[PDB]
Amino acid sequence: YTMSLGVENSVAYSNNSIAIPTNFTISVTTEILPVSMTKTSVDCTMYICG
Amino acid sequence: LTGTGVLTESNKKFLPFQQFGRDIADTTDAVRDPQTLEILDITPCSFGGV
Ligand SMILES: *[C@@H]1O[C@H](CO)[C@@H](O[C@@H]2O[C@H](CO)[C@@H](O)[C@H](O)[C@H]2NC(C)=O)[C@H](O)[C@H]1NC(C)=O
Ligand SMILES: *[C@@H]1O[C@H](CO)[C@@H](O[C@@H]2O[C@H](CO)[C@@H](O)[C@H](O)[C@H]2NC(C)=O)[C@H](O)[C@H]1NC(C)=O
Ligand SMILES: *[C@@H]1O[C@H](CO)[C@@H](O)[C@H](O)[C@H]1NC(C)=O
Repeated sequence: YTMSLGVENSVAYSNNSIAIPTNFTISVTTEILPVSMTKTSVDCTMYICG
Repeated sequence: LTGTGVLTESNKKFLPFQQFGRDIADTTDAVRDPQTLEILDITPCSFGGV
């Protein structure tokens, strides 16, 4: 299928209307970030030749 | 099959036709002795970076 970017939302804009929240949600979301790799070393002579 | 390693007894059970053994990295780790039908685990000699 041709992908849909998102669901339609025509915001009800006008020159004298404002939307003020009457409640709220405390949202907890995760972010995963890699920090380090495995520290590897090579004995170049031993690897190439044994 | 020639190389260097430390030979110890192994609890792996070879099938009777098999002679050599390889790990995930396709390196030899066990060989069956031609004289006595026993399986010797070959771990590499303990190298390290000084
Ligand atoms: C504020 O009012 C506008 C219109 O007076 C609302 O907009 C309508 O919203 C409904 C459902 O959300 C839609 O079916 C209509 O098509 C919208 N009309 C227009 C002209 O946009 C709006 O939802 C209201 N906002 C709140 C928070 O109640
Ligand atoms: C604001 O929203 C919260 C939830 O997001 C409302 O708390 C709920 O209230 C109803 C009835 O008042 C309870 O049945 C739910 O168990 C409550 N949920 C939680 C998570 O506590 C709260 O009432 C809303 N306040 C206003 C003024 O709208
Ligand atoms: C070879 O000789 C050894 C020592 O006598 C013996 O243990 C073994 O059974 C013989 N046969 C084979 C097929 O290894």
